Amino acid sequence: SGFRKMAFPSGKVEGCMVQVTCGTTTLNGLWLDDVVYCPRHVICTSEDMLNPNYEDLLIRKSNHNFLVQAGNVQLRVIGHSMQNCVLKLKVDTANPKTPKYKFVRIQPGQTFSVLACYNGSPSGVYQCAMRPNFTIKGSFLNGSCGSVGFNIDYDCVSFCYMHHMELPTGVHAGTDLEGNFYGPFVDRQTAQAAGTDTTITVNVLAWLYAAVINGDRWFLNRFTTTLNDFNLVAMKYNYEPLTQDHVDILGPLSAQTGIAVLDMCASLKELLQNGMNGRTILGSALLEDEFTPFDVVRQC
Amino acid sequence: SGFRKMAFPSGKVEGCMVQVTCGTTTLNGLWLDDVVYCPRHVICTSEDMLNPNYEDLLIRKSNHNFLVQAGNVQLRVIGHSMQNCVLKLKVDTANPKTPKYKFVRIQPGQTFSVLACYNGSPSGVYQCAMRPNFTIKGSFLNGSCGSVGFNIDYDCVSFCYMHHMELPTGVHAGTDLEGNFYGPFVDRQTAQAAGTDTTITVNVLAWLYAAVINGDRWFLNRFTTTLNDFNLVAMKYNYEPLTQDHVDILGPLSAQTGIAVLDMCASLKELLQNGMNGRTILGSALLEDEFTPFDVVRQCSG
Ligand SMILES: *C(=N)N1Cc2cc(F)ccc2OCCCN(C(=O)COc2ccc(Cl)cc2Cl)[C@@H](Cc2ccccc2)C(=O)N1C
Ligand SMILES: *C(=N)N1Cc2cc(F)ccc2OCCCN(C(=O)COc2ccc(Cl)cc2Cl)[C@@H](Cc2ccccc2)C(=O)N1C
Ligand SMILES: [Cl-]
Ligand SMILES: [Cl-]
Repeated sequence: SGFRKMAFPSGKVEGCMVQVTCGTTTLNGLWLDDVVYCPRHVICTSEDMLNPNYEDLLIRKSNHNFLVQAGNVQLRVIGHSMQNCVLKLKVDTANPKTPKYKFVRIQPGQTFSVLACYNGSPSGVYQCAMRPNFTIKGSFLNGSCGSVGFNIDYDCVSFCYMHHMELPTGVHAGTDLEGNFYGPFVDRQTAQAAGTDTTITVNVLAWLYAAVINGDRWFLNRFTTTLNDFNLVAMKYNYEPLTQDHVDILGPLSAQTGIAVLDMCASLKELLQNGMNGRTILGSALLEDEFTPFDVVRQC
Repeated sequence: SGFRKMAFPSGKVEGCMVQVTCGTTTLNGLWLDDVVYCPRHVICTSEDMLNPNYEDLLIRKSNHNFLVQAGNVQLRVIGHSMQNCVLKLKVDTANPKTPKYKFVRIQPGQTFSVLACYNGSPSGVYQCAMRPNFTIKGSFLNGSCGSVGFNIDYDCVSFCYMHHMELPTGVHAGTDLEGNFYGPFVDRQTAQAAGTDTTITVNVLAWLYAAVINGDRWFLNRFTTTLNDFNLVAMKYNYEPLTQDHVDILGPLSAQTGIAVLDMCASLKELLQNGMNGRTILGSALLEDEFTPFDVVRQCSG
């Protein structure tokens, strides 16, 4: 029993983290097979950063301008290219610790583990949700760029995020492993801000199921609701609308507990309309939205 | 920037987890050098757990009754002994992935990372505090006994917890890696309950500093207070008392922020009397007490 914001075991990713230095920048790289992936802004000087021409800059670099250090070993760079905002450094040695892996692009609302690293050295692990506004609320210090987010499928690591950017507001943005940003952000130090964030409604529901599974049920009620009535209320609190896809995804929790999705939606509808009254759920005074339906199943 | 409940990277522990079976029980063992540590209650049937005589039961087991599997390779057990409430199984092979480690006993209020496992397979990692009642609020499923808690000090893994028990309350109890329980719990299936918990005051203040470092500062107040003053209020609210030792360990945070510890205690006293008024701190509507001062320094410095 019990319920925790739990990350995936990070050992398979720790074995892939290396230190990448170009010019005056040191940050993290992800060594898989014979390639090291890292943010392409590593090739910029802090003056270049407002309007860098990355193609022109990369052409002007040589392999020997990149220092890749695997703990205590120095990896010879023998090629380099760009895919969108990700720099790919070909090295002369395959990483023997390379796990089975996939590159995946996730959707807002989905969660993943972040291995925060500093100058190639793993520092800590935590669970993140991709917010509806395409940011994450992470924890990073200098040298953390190139840290990655991942999920694990039994044996296979799905890499879904690489850390690039901290906005002046303190929110974090980054790319998938194809170098495409999540959200409308660009890797230039121009004025940028994230859209209005919203609550991940399907995750709140999932967590309410986790609460029932743990015996917490003061918030249940005799009412059921329609998806349109629920969504009219949700929009008034900046909650994402619920779709029938969300309802299906909740299906397993609905069966495991005997509480229909739209019966549980009425519980959330009531909590939003009337509030919590200084009661808590799974130890929280606020509604939690960083557990997907799958996270709750996995843990419960 | 940012602030998260972050665990230590778990890879050094993942390489030590193995599966242990005895009789009708499968759970986890910790494979270090040529010994596998696991809960002694692995030798018990459900009926034994009503009143187990561990010494009699262990006598009657042979090395071949212990099936230890490291991934898909089986390890030969060559001796077994009991150390308090943990079994030590001697195997014929040293673990090649043994990290630099030590065994340590922590104090309530201290935090550690938990690598939750299922029958030898790492499943997830999260950060816990040892509560003042010597329980931990964990997340475990069947086959999770023998999962361990740990901290990492640069290269060195400090093992501090092994999971044994889930209380009717849904909270968790276990031992250090020497086999001694944290708290007044026993590995017998008898009525047990977690005593009164309390809030870890020095940790709450650590988190208020984290919040200041991250821009949240509405709760900073004009006022200021003394230790005895604050400790009076604290106890009325089931907050642990604040010692001059706690003031010292907050010293780095106070020095980095320019807010004296007793100044911040004034803010905490106000929050306790007046609540947050629908405001939040670091996105919490409640006061968080599972970050130690070291945790904040580590994550908000390096
Ligand atoms: C990654 N290693 N880092 C360093 C770092 C770490 C940290 F915890 C906080 C900030 C920080 O970098 C400081 C500035 C560089 N930076 C940014 O993302 C800053 O971005 C912006 C700042 C100001 C304004 Cl007006 C707009 C923006 Cl977008 C990145 C590199 C980068 C810069 C600009 C765009 C994209 C990436 C960075 O080095 N980091 C986060
Ligand atoms: C560890 N592998 N497990 C299994 C397990 C996992 C889980 F997520 C939830 C329960 C559970 O164990 C079921 C019962 C065995 N158990 C207990 O801790 C139960 O403890 C108690 C039950 C009833 C009463 Cl009145 C008091 C207690 Cl404390 C342990 C083994 C154990 C039994 C009894 C005392 C201490 C340890 C167990 O196998 N586990 C948690
Ligand atoms: Cl809260
Ligand atoms: Cl024997």
